[PDB]
Amino acid sequence: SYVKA
Repeated sequence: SYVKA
């Protein structure tokens, strides 16, 4: 869901 990169 979140763009953790």
